[PDB]
Amino acid sequence: EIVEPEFPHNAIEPCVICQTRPKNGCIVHGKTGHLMACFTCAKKLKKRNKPCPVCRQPIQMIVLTYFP
Amino acid sequence: EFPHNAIEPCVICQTRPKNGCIVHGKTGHLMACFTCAKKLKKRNKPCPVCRQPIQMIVLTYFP
Ligand SMILES: [Cl-]
Ligand SMILES: [Zn+2]
Ligand SMILES: [Zn+2]
Ligand SMILES: [Zn+2]
Ligand SMILES: [Zn+2]
Repeated sequence: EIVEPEFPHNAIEPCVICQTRPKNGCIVHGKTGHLMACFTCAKKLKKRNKPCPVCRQPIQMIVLTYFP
Repeated sequence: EFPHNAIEPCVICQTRPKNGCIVHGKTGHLMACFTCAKKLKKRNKPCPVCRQPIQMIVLTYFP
């Protein structure tokens, strides 16, 4: 029963799809977003009309996310 | 270069995790918590980092 912690300890782990690139492709649906994939992989999900893998909501857009 | 900055606390309040992504155009700057970022959007203040107008706040999760 893995509940995510308060702070995003896994933010530095690689994209869960390609397993090499940083998590910078935020999958946005409504006012929430799941950030577990890189921009390239997340764009491919939307291009191929696939839903967000985590919550299964339709993907409205991918936001290229920076962490300044 | 992986986002180690993402694990630091909200730049504005220093006590909450960075889950308020500030969207502008097709990009987002994630450095503030949702509460602080929403206060900025409600007051039509710009992104703290790049000072561009805020399109929306995305409540962000790291699953
Ligand atoms: Cl300001
Ligand atoms: Zn990827
Ligand atoms: Zn989702
Ligand atoms: Zn804050
Ligand atoms: Zn910005």
